[PDB]
Amino acid sequence: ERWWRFRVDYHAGPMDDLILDGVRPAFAAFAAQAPMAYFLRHWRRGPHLRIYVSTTREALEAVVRPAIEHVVGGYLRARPSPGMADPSAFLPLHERLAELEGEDGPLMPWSPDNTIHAEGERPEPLTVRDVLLADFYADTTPSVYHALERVRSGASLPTIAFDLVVATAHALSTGGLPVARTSLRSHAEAYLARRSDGVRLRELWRDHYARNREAFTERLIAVASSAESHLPHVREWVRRLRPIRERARALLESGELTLEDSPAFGAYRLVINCTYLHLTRLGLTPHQRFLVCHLAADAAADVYGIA
Amino acid sequence: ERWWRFRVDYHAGPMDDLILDGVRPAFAAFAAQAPMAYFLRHWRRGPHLRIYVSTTREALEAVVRPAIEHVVGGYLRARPSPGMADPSAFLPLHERLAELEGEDGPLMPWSPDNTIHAEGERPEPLTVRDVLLADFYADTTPSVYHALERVRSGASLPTIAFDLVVATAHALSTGGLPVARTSLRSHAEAYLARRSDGVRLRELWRDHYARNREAFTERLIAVASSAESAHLPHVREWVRRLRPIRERARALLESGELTLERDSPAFGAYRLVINCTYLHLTRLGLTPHQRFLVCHLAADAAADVYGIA
Amino acid sequence: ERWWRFRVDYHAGPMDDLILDGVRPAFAAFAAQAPMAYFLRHWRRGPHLRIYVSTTREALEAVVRPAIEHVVGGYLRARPSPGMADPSAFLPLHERLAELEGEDGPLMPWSPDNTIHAEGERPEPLTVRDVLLADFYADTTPSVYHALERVRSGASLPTIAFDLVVATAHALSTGGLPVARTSLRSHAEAYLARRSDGVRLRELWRDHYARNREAFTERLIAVASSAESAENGAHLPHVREWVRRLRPIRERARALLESGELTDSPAFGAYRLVINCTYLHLTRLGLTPHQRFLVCHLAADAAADVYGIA
Amino acid sequence: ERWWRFRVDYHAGPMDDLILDGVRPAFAAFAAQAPMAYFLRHWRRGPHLRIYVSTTREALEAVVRPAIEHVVGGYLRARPSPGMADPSAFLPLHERLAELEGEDGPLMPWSPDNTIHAEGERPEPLTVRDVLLADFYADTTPSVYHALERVRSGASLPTIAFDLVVATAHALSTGGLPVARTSLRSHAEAYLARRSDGVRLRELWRDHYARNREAFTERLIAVASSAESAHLPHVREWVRRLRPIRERARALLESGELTLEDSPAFGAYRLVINCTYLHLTRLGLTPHQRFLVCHLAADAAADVYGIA
Amino acid sequence: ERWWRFRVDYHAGPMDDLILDGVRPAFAAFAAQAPMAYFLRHWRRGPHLRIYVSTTREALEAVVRPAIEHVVGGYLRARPSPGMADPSAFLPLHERLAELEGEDGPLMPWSPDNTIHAEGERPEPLTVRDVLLADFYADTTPSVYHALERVRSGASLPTIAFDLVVATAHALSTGGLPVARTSLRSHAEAYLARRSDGVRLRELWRDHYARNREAFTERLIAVASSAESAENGAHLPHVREWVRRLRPIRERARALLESGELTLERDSPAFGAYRLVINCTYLHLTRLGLTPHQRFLVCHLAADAAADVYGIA
Amino acid sequence: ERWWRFRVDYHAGPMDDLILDGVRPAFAAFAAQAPMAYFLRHWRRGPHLRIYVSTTREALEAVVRPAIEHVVGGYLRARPSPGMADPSAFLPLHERLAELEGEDGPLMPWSPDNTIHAEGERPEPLTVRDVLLADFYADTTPSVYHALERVRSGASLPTIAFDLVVATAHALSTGGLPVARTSLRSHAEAYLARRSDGVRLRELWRDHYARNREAFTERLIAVASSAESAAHLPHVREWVRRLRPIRERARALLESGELTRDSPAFGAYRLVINCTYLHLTRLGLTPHQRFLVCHLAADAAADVYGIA
Amino acid sequence: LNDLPMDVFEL
Amino acid sequence: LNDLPMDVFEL
Amino acid sequence: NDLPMDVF
Amino acid sequence: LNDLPMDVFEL
Amino acid sequence: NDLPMDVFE
Amino acid sequence: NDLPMDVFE
Repeated sequence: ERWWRFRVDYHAGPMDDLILDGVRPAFAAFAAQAPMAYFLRHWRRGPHLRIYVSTTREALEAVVRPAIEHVVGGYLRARPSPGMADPSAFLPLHERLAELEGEDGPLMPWSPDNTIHAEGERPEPLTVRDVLLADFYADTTPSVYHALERVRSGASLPTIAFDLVVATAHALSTGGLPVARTSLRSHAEAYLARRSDGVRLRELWRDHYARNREAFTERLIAVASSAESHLPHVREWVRRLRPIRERARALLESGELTLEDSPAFGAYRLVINCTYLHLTRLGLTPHQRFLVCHLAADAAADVYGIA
Repeated sequence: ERWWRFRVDYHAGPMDDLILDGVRPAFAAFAAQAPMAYFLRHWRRGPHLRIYVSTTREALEAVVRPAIEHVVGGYLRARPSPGMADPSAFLPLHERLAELEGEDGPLMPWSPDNTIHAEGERPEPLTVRDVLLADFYADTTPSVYHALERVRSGASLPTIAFDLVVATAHALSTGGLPVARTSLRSHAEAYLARRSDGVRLRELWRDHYARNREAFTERLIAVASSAESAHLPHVREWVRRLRPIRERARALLESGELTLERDSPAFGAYRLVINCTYLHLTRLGLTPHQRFLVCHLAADAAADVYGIA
Repeated sequence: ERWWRFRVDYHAGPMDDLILDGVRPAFAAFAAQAPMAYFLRHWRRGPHLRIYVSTTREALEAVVRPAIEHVVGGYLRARPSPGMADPSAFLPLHERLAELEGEDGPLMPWSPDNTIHAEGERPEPLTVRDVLLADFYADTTPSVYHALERVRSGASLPTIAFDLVVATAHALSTGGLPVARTSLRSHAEAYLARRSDGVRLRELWRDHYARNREAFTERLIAVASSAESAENGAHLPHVREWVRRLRPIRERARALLESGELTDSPAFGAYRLVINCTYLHLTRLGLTPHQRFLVCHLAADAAADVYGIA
Repeated sequence: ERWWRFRVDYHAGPMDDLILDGVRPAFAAFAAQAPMAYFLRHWRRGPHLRIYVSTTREALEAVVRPAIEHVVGGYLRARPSPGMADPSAFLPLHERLAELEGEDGPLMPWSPDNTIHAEGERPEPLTVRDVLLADFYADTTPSVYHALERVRSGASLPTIAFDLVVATAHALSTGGLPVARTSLRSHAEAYLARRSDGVRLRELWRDHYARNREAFTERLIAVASSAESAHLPHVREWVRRLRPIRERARALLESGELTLEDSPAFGAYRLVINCTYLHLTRLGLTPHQRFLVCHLAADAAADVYGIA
Repeated sequence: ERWWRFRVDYHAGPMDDLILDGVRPAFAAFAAQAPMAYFLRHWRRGPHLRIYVSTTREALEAVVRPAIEHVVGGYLRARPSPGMADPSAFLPLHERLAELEGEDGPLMPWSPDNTIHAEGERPEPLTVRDVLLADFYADTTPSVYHALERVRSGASLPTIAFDLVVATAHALSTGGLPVARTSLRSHAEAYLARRSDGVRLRELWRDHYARNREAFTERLIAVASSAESAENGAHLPHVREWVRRLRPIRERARALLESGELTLERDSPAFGAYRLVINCTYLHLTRLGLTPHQRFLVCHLAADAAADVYGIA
Repeated sequence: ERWWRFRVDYHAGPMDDLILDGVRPAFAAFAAQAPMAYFLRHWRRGPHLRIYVSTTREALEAVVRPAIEHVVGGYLRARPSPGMADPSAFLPLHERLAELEGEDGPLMPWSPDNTIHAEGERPEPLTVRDVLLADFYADTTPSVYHALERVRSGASLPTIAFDLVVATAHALSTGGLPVARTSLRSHAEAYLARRSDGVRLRELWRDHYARNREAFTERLIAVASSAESAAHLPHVREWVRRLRPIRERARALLESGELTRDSPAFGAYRLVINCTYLHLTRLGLTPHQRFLVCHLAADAAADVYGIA
Repeated sequence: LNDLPMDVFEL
Repeated sequence: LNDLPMDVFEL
Repeated sequence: NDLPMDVF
Repeated sequence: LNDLPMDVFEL
Repeated sequence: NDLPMDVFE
Repeated sequence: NDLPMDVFE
């Protein structure tokens, strides 16, 4: 009936693993009794995972709170985080992140490493955007798993970032990639604009695109061919995302959300930003996100600029 | 001895022709007694030329003032500007120029059309750059005539801009284009940043750059080739004439003559020399938007050349 | 089923002539098939007219396009524009206006003079105010013809502006002219303000008003008397027409602020759009913004000597 | 040899009376030793006068200070200011006045009412601009007196402003009212510009001009009349008083010691017309009333010198 | 059937006295016939009173205009105001207030002191706001007298304001003072930020508070108590009637917002109604004689007190 | 005798540790030759230490270069810095910090972690402020190691900061805490006025003081006397002590022209108050913590010394 | 030749 | 009852 | 009873 | 004497 | 040869 | 095949 929250600290250890070899099996255990659950990386009081599960109180105490305490808590004992030498070194970054993200909690002392912590239920009344979001995560948790397996299997993470954010653009937009590429470039540009060495960075990203042009131009052609049917995750992600698009279109045709025209470039804008929120879930840093969008747009230029 | 200033008004007529067929004769006809003279294009109070002549007060009334009034006025009465219908229509342009300007002279009413006005002598002191700047303009006046001829005989003005900007950046910077292309991109980026439709624009310019990549890259190599000498005439003319100003600039950043506006020799003498090139491009009648598009194109062109290394 | 667009280039000829003797007969030719048609002046790639006609694809090919190619084409061959000597003279202004207006498209070279071009249908289905705007333009096309003809025959375009601005102010404001003479002076003040020699301009415009005061007030009472009349026989003809044509656009607008459609809103809200529409008409008739402001300012002043001494 | 300063708090009391029946006799009682003297109104820390007197410390102790303490102090005791119930109420005004002038002094608490305070000598060296301003004030003190009497026995303070600024514009400009009437409007416009009811102000002021067009226009010719040439007192006095200053203005503009705030034209007039505005402040005219007067002046010059 | 206006000039006289000894009796004198009356203070053309009564013109000449000229005019003869020294001394402050409150009308020359002018009726229709305000002023008039009569005997007007301000934030907000004290701090801080010596006047206040901490905190605990109880009595009457008389006003304002006839004066219902009602309180205190400065000081002290009491729990 | 600096990159690991097991040994191994040697910590191109030392060109190439690259270098290979994930992730802090300090230079890329890099003699601005301040960095380098392993044990750095600033304010002003509390609030109220959520922070902080009130009123009364007595609290009398030579040194230098009794009084006041704040930055508390501590002090101050 | 009316609110 | 003047440079 | 309202 | 309370979100 | 500078070609 | 994302190659 409610959303229950857990905090897993895992400061200096690979989160990719905690997810595939701890949280995924914990979730898989109470899937019968509580199939609605999702997890999110966060930074406050130490790098960590926050788990959010939708069940009744005593279903929590009987099958969910043990699965987590035991499966996940097991992993923690198997492969502990070494810890972070100085938590205070991150303090001025985090104090900034606090005010910047609106994060209201204490920042020091750090919460104990390799530890689970029940954090009760989430505030009480939720907005309607909060709960389309919650649904998006849950609905996509398989694709989180699908992708983190291949990353650990040797595959470049930014390349999945690429294909996803490209294919989202060619599929779930009003007019395909020849139109939606603007939004890609717009995304990178909002970043670059705020960097002091924005210009030397644009030169780096343009030099890099130049050297490896045939590479990006081939792969864009492929991600686009396959977003509209020889690649797996693409039409997995595409088919997985269409229902949130047209649900979102309905949920603005009625009008409950653009506090932060709208059935077109308003639905798609929601789908694409979830495709970004997903990338954060896969561990991709902001800098590589922007870097990947910039490469797409440039790539988009050489292929769809000639029409 | 003194800098004497004249205003020629030409609101709608072909400015290029008043420069070639009016001002050039005049300047010649008093070259003997005063050969240090230049002219600028400006917009304030209506499109107009500003003539700058260095001479004595005697020689002004004696030979040059009558050369302008007769020779330029001859041009004016022979081929008058049909004038512009609604001078106030230009306000959104001349105010947005007023800000980036820092002029605060009256934008209106417009000086009368097809008329010469005497404007006396420049202020009283001239900063070391004011002098150095006027020398750049005087020495490159022939460059102006040569480019406008070609324009009148069909040549593309933006292509000329490309050559000059790229050439300057290679020949006269410390490391040549490999290093200098950054400053090319920097000049376009300061413009895109200030423009709300900035993103849309970058798309437009990258599309266009990809559409013709082989052209721009082969062009850039051709021009960079004639700097360090060739197939292009005006490029090393440009370099040759600019180099002495670049040299005079360095030795004036060393002794410390302008500290208000090796890297006094590097990003300093080359900063002024490339800004001069841009001021020259304005003098050829290139709009700011067109300058910025040519730089950005030069930068992307420089990426597929000096960046695959 | 769509809005189809044509461009006709007329860089340097009498644009009103093209409108009265080219575009009007062509519109008359396909009216029975497609009576939602209108046209707007515009600057990009040389002065040109923009024709907008609402019809099905089959009707465009069979009646609308042939009418325009043949009738307007005839005007263009009979009475060609001489052309502009040097178009680049306008490039810096055009770059600027393309920025302020969100005008994407080339700026040079200009489109060939004395020429028609199909520009296809309007992007995709439109906003709500858009549609209200097209209705307004369509409905006031006869109003355009009547004025342009009267101007060509020697009537003062600034006086027509005067009448239509006064009339819209009086009839379709809540309080009429005594309250809404404020809105008139305001619209003039935004321009006087934004202008480095405003003070000298205000002097000139007040010198002018002073030098000719009785004419402006007798005229002001006139337009006002005629605009509130109701009896199809008052001093001026078009004024009632204009009021009579504007009212139901405002009604559609008040209702269209009294159910959240676009942006207190029954009142001064639909009158704000109705007066903007009037200003958009004057631009269509060839009046410069400067002449408009001048019209507004003289109108405010005239109202002071009328509604300010009682 | 030095400029000595006195502050006289008089918060609610009739500042015209303190001037006419207090400071004016005091100033006469030491004229013999110290004829360079003036006074200014001000609001900071309470409505108060500032007294400016030039002599030696010796004349100061002997004749000036006892003159002020006895004569002005005498006025203060006979007609004390009742005070202001609530000084903080004035901050919506003073705070605004402090940024406008660029004041930089505390505004609170107020100096005690009905009190003379010695403030010593004016830091030290004066600008050429200061010296010329102090002299303008000095030489026009009787003109202040001349206006406050008329105001006290009934006259409209605004009408006196009207007559003064119109005549300064006609008699001391490059080419009379037809050219100078611009500066008038320009003065009003700069205030309307920065007021968010600007446009509604202009309607009030123009309706008012319209209601009363022939009053202002006939008044304007008459002021324009006496300026050039016998039927308006202060006007011709105000002009004759003022002409030696603009000549002094032009000379030190040409020689060059001022232009921080071609030159004997739009320079001498700029300085003397702005000194006229400073006189009207001294007369107790509010900025609002002055701008109003200026607007109506300009409008009236439209209907007169606009039908050319 | 409409709102009639009266102007009573009383420049330097004791205003709290004109209220109680001249105006209130006149009001009782026609209170069977015209129960709907209220008065306001204002500055324009000299410190005065604005009287509003709502009846017909035929009740006007019969029973309301006479009881004003007899009982009010009777006060004016018996205790006439001295006079202000110089009207023009106030002009520049009045200019600034007129810009601020958008006033309109002559600022100069003042109306004659100690005179009574009948000003006729409010235009034709009043906004939804003005109608609610008028009701509020009328309903709170006996709260004025009570407060003033306590003032006439040396009770501290700021202390009345402290009680009212605190009581409204506790009773008529959603979370009571623990949540609403914020709106008490916010008000004072708005004032302090306007003053270029804000940070110095703050600690003058934060200091004056701490010297008296025990007196403030335990009156705030006590005012809140008389604000919530749930009884036919408490131990501070006037707080109880204040609250009880504002609750309808809150409800009627939340209703009015919900249906769309206000938003000048979950959130725009409840929270809009709270802000209207705390604002009506402030408007009352100005009617009691409180100076804006005194009001900001009282709010600042309430918020210090609240922060203590509800922080220590 | 020319200020030779260095740079120690050490990103992730405990910055307090190579101060105590890397910099402190080094400053012994050349303690004799060159006396004065201090360090500051910074963020540009990576969190790092900027070490300074006054000396000669061969003094450095002989002992203190091989001193610094034996023990510091011996450490950097002992407990290396881990490295950091996304250096570029700090740009939202680094872009912001640059614009407050004003300092220029590339914020990116980051200098290679665990490396010492020699960086020369810094430009001629040998003004007396810096020399009077680089005294204090080296003169209180004890007090840095001092407080830093009180931190290593498990003492709270904020509490220390509270102690030092409150003490500093108490013994070092003219009129003690009762008047210098003002100084402490302004420092805090400067941060509040500058930030977005400014008015809400002020609320967080003032609420938090009242909750925990007597904890602060009692630690203040205690800190107060350990500065005032001529021993309850260790690090307090020890800091008050070091700082009053340096107060007197700035005392003197201000009256006599070398710097900028109203700044012999409120002159050596800030000189020493800012040193504290700067010391504080050296210990390692964020500017945010410093501003909170100052706010709390001023709150606590106003309860004890404020009913006076 | 009287004193000028100045009550801009006289209507 | 006709065309209003509108040359502002009438003089 | 009444609260103390003296600031300075 | 003990350490200081310094957590403003302790509630 | 001259570069193409028509961005909208 | 995977795309190179090494921009200091």
